[PDB]
Amino acid sequence: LFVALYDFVASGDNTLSITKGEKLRVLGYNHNGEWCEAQTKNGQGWVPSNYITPVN
Amino acid sequence: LFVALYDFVASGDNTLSITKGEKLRVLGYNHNGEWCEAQTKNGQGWVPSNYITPVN
Repeated sequence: LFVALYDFVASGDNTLSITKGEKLRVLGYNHNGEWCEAQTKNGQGWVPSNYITPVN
Repeated sequence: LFVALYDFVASGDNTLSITKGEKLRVLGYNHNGEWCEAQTKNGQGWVPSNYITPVN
């Protein structure tokens, strides 16, 4: 699993909204490593790389 | 709860060892905010502030 460290409000680039301490599962990156495609109990989308942690 | 983002090997200052993705409970800080006094399934001690996350 992965957990959210900060809140992210979805803007453009079909992003996803995420709240702190949230459980998400990472499916892959974007190349330069700046965005992750994730799934939560709410859906699937791009979230910033430094907002989540591979720990947990 | 709190979760560990990186591994910390206990040195001096009666620190505690912690592994990534670990669950710990914070009891208080040290003042300048650089160290946290925590408890895990292994014990209790000082760990660096930026090594853990209040999320989870």
